[PDB]
Amino acid sequence: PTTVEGRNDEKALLEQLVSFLSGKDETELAELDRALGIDKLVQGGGLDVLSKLVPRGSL
Amino acid sequence: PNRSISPSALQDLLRTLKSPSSPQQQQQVLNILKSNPQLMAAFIKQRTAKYVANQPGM
Repeated sequence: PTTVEGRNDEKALLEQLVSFLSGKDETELAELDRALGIDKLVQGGGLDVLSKLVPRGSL
Repeated sequence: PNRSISPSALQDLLRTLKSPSSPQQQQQVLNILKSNPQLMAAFIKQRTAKYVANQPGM
């Protein structure tokens, strides 16, 4: 959940989303991606990322 | 760089992650991230926060 319900603001906004990101809930569904928890993010999107646990399959 | 960021975009960001993360998501993140830079910087930071750690530099 959020952690700025006692402040609220631009920073609080990005802090809310970012906060939720850290605690990726999708992990419950992405039991597979759960590995990294956000491996679904590093997936790529563009045409590369890093090189830690194929977050897509073949990067 | 006068206005912060649309309070409706951030909602799309957090609402985007809700997606599966791969198909639309990719376009969703890039979408908002595009329609919102300040957001991207945040999200991007989060995404890289997974590597930036493993790979120190940026």
